[PDB]
Amino acid sequence: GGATGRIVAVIGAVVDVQFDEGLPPILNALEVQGRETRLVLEVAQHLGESTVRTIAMDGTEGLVRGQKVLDSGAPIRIPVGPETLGRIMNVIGEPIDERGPIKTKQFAAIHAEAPEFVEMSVEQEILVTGIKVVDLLAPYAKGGKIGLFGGAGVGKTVLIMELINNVAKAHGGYSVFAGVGERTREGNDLYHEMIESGVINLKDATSKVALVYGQMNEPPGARARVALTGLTVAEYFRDQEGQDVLLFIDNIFRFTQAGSEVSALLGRIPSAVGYQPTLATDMGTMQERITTTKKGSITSVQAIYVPADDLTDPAPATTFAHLDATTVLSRAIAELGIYPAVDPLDSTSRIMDPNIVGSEHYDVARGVQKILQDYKSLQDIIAILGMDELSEEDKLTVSRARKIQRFLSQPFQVAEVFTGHLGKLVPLKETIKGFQQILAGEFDHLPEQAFYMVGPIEEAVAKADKLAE
Amino acid sequence: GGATGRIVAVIGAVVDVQFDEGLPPILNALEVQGRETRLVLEVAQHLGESTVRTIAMDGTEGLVRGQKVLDSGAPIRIPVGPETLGRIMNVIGEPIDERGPIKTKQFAAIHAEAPEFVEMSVEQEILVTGIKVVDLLAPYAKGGKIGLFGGAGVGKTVLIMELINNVAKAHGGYSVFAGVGERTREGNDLYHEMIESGVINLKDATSKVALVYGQMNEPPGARARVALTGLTVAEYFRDQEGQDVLLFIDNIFRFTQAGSEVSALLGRIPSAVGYQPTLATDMGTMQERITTTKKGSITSVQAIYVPADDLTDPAPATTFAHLDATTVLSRAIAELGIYPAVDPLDSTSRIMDPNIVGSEHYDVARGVQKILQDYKSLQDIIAILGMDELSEEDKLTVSRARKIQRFLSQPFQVAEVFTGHLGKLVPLKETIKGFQQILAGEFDHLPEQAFYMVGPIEEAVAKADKLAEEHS
Amino acid sequence: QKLFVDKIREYRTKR
Amino acid sequence: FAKLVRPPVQIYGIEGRYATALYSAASKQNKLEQVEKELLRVGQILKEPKMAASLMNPYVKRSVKVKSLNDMTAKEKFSPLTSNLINLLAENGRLNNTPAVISAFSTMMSVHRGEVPCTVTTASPLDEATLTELKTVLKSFLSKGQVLKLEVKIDPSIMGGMIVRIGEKYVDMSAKTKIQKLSRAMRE
Amino acid sequence: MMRQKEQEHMINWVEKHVVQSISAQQEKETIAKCIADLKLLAKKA
Amino acid sequence: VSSILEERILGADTSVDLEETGRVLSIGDGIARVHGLRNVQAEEMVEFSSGLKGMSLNLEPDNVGVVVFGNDKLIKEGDIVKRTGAIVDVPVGEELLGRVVDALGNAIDGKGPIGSKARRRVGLKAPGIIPRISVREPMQTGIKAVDSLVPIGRGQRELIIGDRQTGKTSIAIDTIINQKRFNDGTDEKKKLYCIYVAIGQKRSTVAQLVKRLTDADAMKYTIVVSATASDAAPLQYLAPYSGCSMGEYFRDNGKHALIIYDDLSKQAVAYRQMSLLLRRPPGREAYPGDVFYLHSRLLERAAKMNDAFGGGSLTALPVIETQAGDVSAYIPTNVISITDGQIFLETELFYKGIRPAINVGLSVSRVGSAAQTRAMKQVAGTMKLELAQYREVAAFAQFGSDLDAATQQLLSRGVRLTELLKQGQYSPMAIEEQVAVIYAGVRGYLDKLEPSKITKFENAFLSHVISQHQTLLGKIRTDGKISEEADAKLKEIVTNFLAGFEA
Amino acid sequence: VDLEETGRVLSIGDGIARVHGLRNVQAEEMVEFSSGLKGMSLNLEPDNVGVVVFGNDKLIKEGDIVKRTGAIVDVPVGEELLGRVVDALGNAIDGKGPIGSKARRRVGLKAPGIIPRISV
Ligand SMILES: Nc1ncnc2c1ncn2[C@@H]1O[C@H](COP(=O)(O)OP(=O)(O)O)[C@@H](O)[C@H]1O
Ligand SMILES: Nc1ncnc2c1ncn2[C@@H]1O[C@H](COP(=O)(O)OP(=O)(O)O)[C@@H](O)[C@H]1O
Ligand SMILES: Nc1ncnc2c1ncn2[C@@H]1O[C@H](COP(=O)(O)OP(=O)(O)O)[C@@H](O)[C@H]1O
Ligand SMILES: [Mg+2]
Repeated sequence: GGATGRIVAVIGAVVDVQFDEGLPPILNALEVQGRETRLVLEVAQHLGESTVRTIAMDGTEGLVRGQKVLDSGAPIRIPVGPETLGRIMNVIGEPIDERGPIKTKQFAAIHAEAPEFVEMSVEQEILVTGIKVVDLLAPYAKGGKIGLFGGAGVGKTVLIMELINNVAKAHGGYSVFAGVGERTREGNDLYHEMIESGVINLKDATSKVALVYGQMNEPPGARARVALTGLTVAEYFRDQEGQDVLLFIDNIFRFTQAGSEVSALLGRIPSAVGYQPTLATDMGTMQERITTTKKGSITSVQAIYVPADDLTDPAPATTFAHLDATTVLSRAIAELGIYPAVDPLDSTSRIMDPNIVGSEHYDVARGVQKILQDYKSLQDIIAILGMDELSEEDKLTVSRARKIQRFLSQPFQVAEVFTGHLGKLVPLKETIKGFQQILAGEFDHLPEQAFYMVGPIEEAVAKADKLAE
Repeated sequence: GGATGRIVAVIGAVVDVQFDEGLPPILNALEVQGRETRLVLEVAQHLGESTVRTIAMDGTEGLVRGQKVLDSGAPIRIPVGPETLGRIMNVIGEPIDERGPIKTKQFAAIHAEAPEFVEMSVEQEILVTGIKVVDLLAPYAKGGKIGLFGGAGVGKTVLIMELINNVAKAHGGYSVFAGVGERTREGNDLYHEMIESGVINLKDATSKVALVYGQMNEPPGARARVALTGLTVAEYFRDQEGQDVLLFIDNIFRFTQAGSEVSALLGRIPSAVGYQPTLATDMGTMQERITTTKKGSITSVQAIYVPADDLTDPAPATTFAHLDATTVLSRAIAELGIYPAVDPLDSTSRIMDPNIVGSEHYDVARGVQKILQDYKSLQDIIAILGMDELSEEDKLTVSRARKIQRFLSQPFQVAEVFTGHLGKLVPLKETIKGFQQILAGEFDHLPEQAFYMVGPIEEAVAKADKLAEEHS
Repeated sequence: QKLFVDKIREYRTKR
Repeated sequence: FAKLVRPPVQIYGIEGRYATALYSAASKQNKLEQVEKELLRVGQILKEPKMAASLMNPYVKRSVKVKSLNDMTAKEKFSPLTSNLINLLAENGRLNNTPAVISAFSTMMSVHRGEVPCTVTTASPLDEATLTELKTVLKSFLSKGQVLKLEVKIDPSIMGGMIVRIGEKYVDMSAKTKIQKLSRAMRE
Repeated sequence: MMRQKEQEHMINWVEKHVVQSISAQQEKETIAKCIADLKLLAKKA
Repeated sequence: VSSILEERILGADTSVDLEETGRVLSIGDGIARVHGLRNVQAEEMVEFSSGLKGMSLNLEPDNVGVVVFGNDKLIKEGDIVKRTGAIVDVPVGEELLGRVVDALGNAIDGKGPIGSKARRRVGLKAPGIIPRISVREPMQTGIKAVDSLVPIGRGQRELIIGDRQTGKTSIAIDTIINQKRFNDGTDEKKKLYCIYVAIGQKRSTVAQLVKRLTDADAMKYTIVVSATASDAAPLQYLAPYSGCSMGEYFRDNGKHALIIYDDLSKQAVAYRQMSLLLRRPPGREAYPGDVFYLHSRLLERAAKMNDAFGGGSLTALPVIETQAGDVSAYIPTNVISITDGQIFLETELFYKGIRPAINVGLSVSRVGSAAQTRAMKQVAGTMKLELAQYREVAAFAQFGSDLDAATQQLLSRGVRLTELLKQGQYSPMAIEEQVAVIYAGVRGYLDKLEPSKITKFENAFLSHVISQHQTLLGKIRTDGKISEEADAKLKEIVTNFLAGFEA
Repeated sequence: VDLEETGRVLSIGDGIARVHGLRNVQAEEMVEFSSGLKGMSLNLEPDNVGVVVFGNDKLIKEGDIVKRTGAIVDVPVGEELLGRVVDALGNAIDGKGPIGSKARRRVGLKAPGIIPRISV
C-alpha cells in the first residue's frame, strides 16, 4: 500500500507527483520525506502518466524536482480519543503544544460522508446562553448550527469568548474548539484563559475541551482541512462516545479563502466573485458533516468572517443557507456604541416559533423587532426636519425604540477590560420581563443612558438612581 | 559587428526575428533594411531558439516574412550635446525639422540606469510659478517632479504653456520639452512659439530648449520610447554639463498606454483594468531616471492624462505614487467656470511644511483648504435643501468659500484668446495677502462675481468698485 | 595560482 | 492502464510524449536499436522534397496521407512498432513533429547507450595531445560504465579557457570568470 | 571623495590592464593547470 | 592601496568546483525559463553568470522559472545558471543599525560595507502558540490620537490604512521619532530597534526620509530597507521579508523591535507582476490566489515571545493605501483580515482640519486597554465612549433635531476633544504629557472655553508643565498610575492654568 | 498552386481567415479571395497569415484560393470620386456607373510631421 512516487513540479500547496506503480485515489495523504519535518500532501486529481495534483500544507521552501514521497491509504488520519482533550493539535495530527506525543489507541480518518437522511435528528430545544440579544431575538438550539457573522472589528472573537466561557463552563460533556485561520495571539489568549479557568487541566485527564488550531499563516491545504480536523474530533465525541458535544469553529471564511487560493493554482476556472466553482459543494460537505444525528447531539457555533461587511458575497450567502440560527454582528451599531454591534433585524432563527419557545417570548421578540424596524424609516423622517413634527405617539415610539436598542447592550464578563464594567449574567425570563416591561410603558421617563450597559431591569433601575441622585 | 537575422513573424511593433548565430541581448536597436526609412526594431524576449521579440517603431507596412535584419549591437544611441538645442528629433535620434543632421560629437544610449541612493539631493527650494492656486496650495519644488493630472479638455496643455512662459524665462538652464502621444498641432504651435519668443534661435548656437516629439500619430513602439529620448537628452544636460534643466514631459499616460498596446501584442497576460503586469516597474525605471541628483538639477513638469476621469486607474495611481507635487486639474470646477479647474484638495505638494514655506503661507493654505472642505459638506446640504437652512457661521463659511474659490482662478497669458483678460503674473506675497484677507473676512461686502478672473486682490477691489460704478 | 598573481604583479605596476 | 516502462531521460512536450510511448513499447518488446535505426531511416525518408511536400501541405486529404504512409511502410517493410508509430503520427496530424520525435527518441536511446554529452571550450584551437589527456581524465572523471561523447567549441572573447560541462556538472576554470570572481571581490 | 575617485580610477585601470595583458597571454600552463584541476576533482570525486 | 590589494587577492578563494547548472530558454521580462536544474529546490537563490542573483520559483517538469534580482539586459539566451546551494538569505547584525540596506543585504548608501555576523534564512516559519505570549508592553507612538484611542502593543500588528496623501507615512515617522527618548534611556525593555521597509517608493522620498531621521537623530533604532521603484519586482517582493528576518533576529535575541512596512500594496502589485509573468492564473483584480498567504506569513511573523524565549517583541505596522477609500478592494480586505489593530485615516478630516487625520470609528485596536499605561487607561476610556456618543448625536442632529442641555453638552465635549486630538507633524510627545493634557480635556476645565482657543491652550499648557513641573511628570511616568495626590495636583494645576489662561 | 504568392484558407471563423503559406505576402496587405472578396493580411505567423475579410464570412469556404494583390491597402481616389456614394473600399454603390479614378491613395499612411503642418 505504501507506494512511492516522485515530486516533479512544485508551486505552493499545488505539487504534482508522478506515480507509475501505485496510484492513490483522490483526497489522500502523501508523506514527503527529505524534509527535516514531515510534509503531508492532500492528493487530488490524477491528470495522466499517473499524476496526482496534491496540495501541500507546510511551506514548500526547498522541494527538489524528483523527490520520493510515500503513499498511505489514508484520506488523512489523526489521533483521536479522550487523550487528545487538553492538547492542541494541527491538521496533520500532530501536537503543537510542546507536550510530547499524543498517546492514543484508535485513529480517525479526515474524510467521511454526511451520514444519511434517516439518521437526522428532529428535536429542537432552546439553548439559552445568558446574552440578552441572543436569548430573545435569536435563541440558540441544543443541536443546531449556530452561526455568527461579522466583518472585521465588529466583535465576533469577544462574542465567541463569551460563548466559550458562559456555555463550555455550563456543560457537563465535552467541547471542541477549531481555530481555522485565526490569528495566533487570540488563540494563545484562548489557550491561556482556558488553562487559568480550568477547562484545560495540565495535571491529569480532567479536561473537557479539545483544541484543534491551524494558524492563519499556513499554506491553504493546512488552512482548509483544519476545520475538517475539528469536525473529525467532534464527530468522534458524538459518534461513539455517546455525549452531548459542542464545537466552536472560528472562523470559516479562511476555508473558502484557502479553496480559492488552491483553485487559482490547481487549474480551475474562476467562478463568481473569484472563489472556486466548488464553493457550495465543498462547504456543503463540510457543513453537512457537522449536524446532530440520532446517535449523538452536537451543537456547532461558527464564527464566520464576511469581507468588509458584504453579506452578498457568495460564501457568506451559502453559509447562511447552511445555518439554523445566525446572528449578524454589524459595525454600525458600534459606531453607535452598542457592543457587539448585533443586527437582530438581519438575524434568523429556526427555533423561534410560538410552540417551541412560547407565545410571550415570541410576542415580545416580534414587538422589539417591529419597533426597531419602524425606528429606521421614522429616523429617516427625523433626519431632514428633526424631532419637531413627528407626533406625540411617533416621538414616543422613537424614544421607546431607542431605549430598547440601548437596552440590547450587555457587558460581557470576558470583555471587562474593553469597557471596564464587570459584566453580568442574564437569564431568559429576566430578558422577557425586561423587554416586555419596556414595551409595556413602564419606563417611558428614564433616560436612554440608564439602559445602556446593564444586565437585568434592576441594574437599569440602579443606574437611573445613580445618574439622578 | 552586426548580425544578420530574419523576420519570421509580424504584428505591429511585435516582430519575431529569427537569429540562429548572432542573437543580440535584450533592449537592442536592430535595423530593418530594404525599407525607405530605417526601421529600427528593439530586441526584447529571445523566446524560443533564435526568437528575439522586437518592438517596431514605424511603418510596419511591407514587412515580408523572412526578411533580412541587421543587428547593430547597442541600445538606441541618439545624438546628445549642445548641438541639439533648438533642434527637433524623434526617438531613433533623427532630426525631423528638415534643417540637416545632428552635428554633435557624442551619442548617448536610450536605455540607462537610475541614479543610486548614494548620491541624491535632499534640498527643497520653493518654485513660485506666479499662479495663485499653485503657489498657495501646492507650491512647486525647484528640483522635484511636478505632475499635472486631469482629464480631456481640462487645461493641462494651457497650464504647461503657462509654466514655460513663466518659469522657462527664469531658468538659464537648458530646457527639454518631450511630447509623447499628443497632438502634432500642439507641437507645431509650440515650435513656432519657441521661434518667435526667442527661446530657440535658427541663426545662432545660443538656443535654450531642445525638443523631442513622438506625437499620437506614431505606432505604439515609438510612443513607448519618447520619454526615454527626451529624458536622456535632459539627463545629458544634467550630468555632463551641470545645468539646472527643466523637463516638460506631456503626457505620460501616452507612454503607459503605448506600453499596454505593445504588451497586448507581446503575449503577456493582462493585468488589472486592461494594462500590462509591468506597469509599476517600466514606469518605475522611467520615473526614477527623472530625478534631481548631486551632479545637477532637474525640475520636471509632466502632464499625465487620466482615462475617463478615473484617478483609481492603475497608471494615474502609480503616478501619484511617483511624484513630489501633484495638481488635480479637474473638470467639474470648469463646469463651475473656474479655469484651470485645479481640484486643490486632491492637489498637494511635498514642500508644504511650516519649517519650509513659513508659518504664514502654511496657515493661509490650510485655512483655505479647511473652508473649502466645510463648503463641500455644506454644498451637499445646500444641494438637497437650500441656503435657507444654514446658520450665520455656516453662511459666512459658504460666502467666504465661494469668494476664495473664485479668487483661485486667474487669467493666464497663453489663454488670452479664450477669455478677455490679459496675462496676470501674481507674486507670492500678494497671493498670501489676498487669501489672508479673504480668509480673515475683511471682504464680507464684495460680490463673488468680483473675484472671478482677477489676479491680485487690488484688482478684485477695483473690479468691485468698477462694478458698482457701472451700476452707478 | 595562475591569474591572481598576474593581477598582483599589475597591482605592483600601478602602485 | 498498462505499466508504462520508464525511459531514462524524461523528454517533455508533445514529441517527448510520443517518444516515451514508443520507448516503452520498444522496451516491452525488446527491439530498441531496431526501432531506433528504423526511425533514422524514416527521418531520412521524410526529408525528401516530394514526400515532405506531400505531407506538410494541407488539402492533401488526411486519409490520403494515412494511405500514402501505410503504402510507404508496406513498400519498405518496417517493423510493427514504427509502422503503428507513423500511422499514429499520421492520424493525429503531427507529421510536422516527426523529426523532433526522432531527435527525442535518438536522445533517449543515446542515454540508453550510456553516452554523456560533454562540452568543452578551450577558447583556442587546441591540439591532439591535450585532447587525448583531456578525454582520458574526463572518461575517468564522469562515472563507471558510461561512455562520453565530447564536443569542443572556440571563441577568442573568453580569455584563457577550459570550461567543461559534463552531465549538468559545469566546472569552470575560465580566465574570464576568474577575473569576474576577482571583480566581485574588488568592487567591495 | 579624493580616495574614492582615486580608488575608482585605480580599479578600472587595473581591470583594463588585466584585459590588455591576459588577452594576449598564452603559454599552455593555463591548460596544464586546468587539466591538473580536472585531475584533482577526479581524485576527490 | 596595499590593504585593498591584499584583501582582493586573499578574499576571493577562486576555489573552482563542479557545480549544477542549466542553460536558459526564454528570458522574457525578468523571468527566465531555465532548462536543466533537475536538483534545484523550490524558491532557491540561483546565480546568473553576469554576477546577478535570481530566485527559482515555479518548478515545472519542463523548466524552472527563475525571476531575476535586477536588470534584464545582462542576460542572454543560452548562458549558464549556477546553483548557489541555499535558500535566499539576509545578513543580519546589530552593526546593520543606522544604515540604508538594499533589499537583500547590500547597503547602498555610501558608508562602507555592512559588518554582519548572523546570516538568516528569509522564508522562515513563524512561531507557534507556545513560544508566543500576549501583548504586555505599551507601544507608544507619541501621537495623542493613537496612544489614546488605538494604542499599540509591543507584541502586535496594526495597520495604517487610508487613501493616498493622508499622513500615514507621517504617522509611521511620528512613531519612529517618539522612541528616541526610550533608546537613550536606561531600561533595555524600553529601547527600540525598528526597521522601516520602504517598498516600491521613489529614491528621493527615502533620501528625504533618512534626512528627517538623521536630523531628528534616529539612526540607532532605525534600519531603513529601500526597495524602490527602479529595483526589480522581486526586490520589492522580497524586501519586507528581509525586514521581518532582521526583526526576528532582534526578537529572538530578546530586544524589542518593530517593522514599518511602508506601502505594502506595492509588494502586492510586484507579486502580481511576478505571478502574471510566471504565467500563474490570475484571480481577483488580476492578483493571484496566495496574496493573502503572502501577507499572512509576513504579518504573522510578529507577537510577544515567551519569558523563557528571551522576552523580545515585534511590532509589525504595515502601511496600506486604498483607492477612493474603497476598503472593499482585494488587498485591503486581505490585509485587514490578517491584522488585528488597524488605524483608519479617512481624508476628509485631513482637509477639514484635524492632524493626524484618523477618521476614527472604523479604526480599532483589539488589544485595547492592555497595551496602555495605567494612567492613560484611568483617563481615556470615558473619552472614547464620549466620542462615540458625540459622533452619533452629531450624525442624527446635523440639522438641530433636539437640543437639550445634554445634547449641547455632548457636542461641546466632543468638539473640544476633537481639537485636543490635533497634533502637528514630526512632534511626538511622551506619555506623561498626554495623560496631563487629556486630563485637562476630559476631566472638566475645558468644556466652555471657545473651541478655536484649544491650540494655544495646548502650547501654553505644555510650556507650563515643561517649565516647572518636570519632577511631577517623572512621578507620573515612573509610578505608573496617576496617584490621587497627583490627581488632585493635576486638578489644581489645570485650575491655576485656567486662571492664567483667562488672564 | 504556388505557396509563395497564393495560399489556402485553413480556418475562417468569426472574423479571421487563417490562410496557409502565402510566403511572399507582406504585413497589412490587401489580399483578395477568389470569392470576389478582399481582405487585409494582418498578423503574419510562421504557419499562417491572419487576413481579416472585407465582407461577410458566408461567401468564403475552407481552402478557397487566396491571391495577393501586390500592394498595401489602398482606395481609389481623386476628383473623379466627387458627387458620388462609394463603399469603404472604393466601389461605387450608387449604381450610376463605375468610377474614373486614376490615382490610388494608400489607406494607412502616417499624419504629417510638425514642420509641413501650419496652424489653422
Ligand atoms: N461586549 C463588549 N464590550 C465592549 N467591547 C466589545 C464587546 N464585544 C466586542 N467588543 C469589541 O470588539 C473588538 C474585538 O473585535 P474582534 O471580535 O477581535 O474582531 P472580529 O469580530 O473580526 O473577530 C474589541 O475592540 C472590543 O472592544
Ligand atoms: N486659464 C484658462 N482660461 C480659459 N480657458 C482655459 C484655461 N485653461 C484651459 N482652458 C480650456 O482648456 C482647454 C485646453 O485643454 P487642453 O489641456 O488642451 O486639453 P488636454 O488636457 O486634452 O491637452 C482649452 O479649450 C481652454 O478652453
Ligand atoms: N500631524 C500633522 N500635522 C500636519 N500635517 C501632517 C500631519 N500628519 C501628516 N501631515 C501631512 O501629510 C503629508 C504626508 O503624507 P504621507 O504620510 O506622505 O502620505 P503618503 O505616504 O500616503 O503619501 C504631509 O504633506 C503633511 O503635511
Ligand atoms: Mg507613504
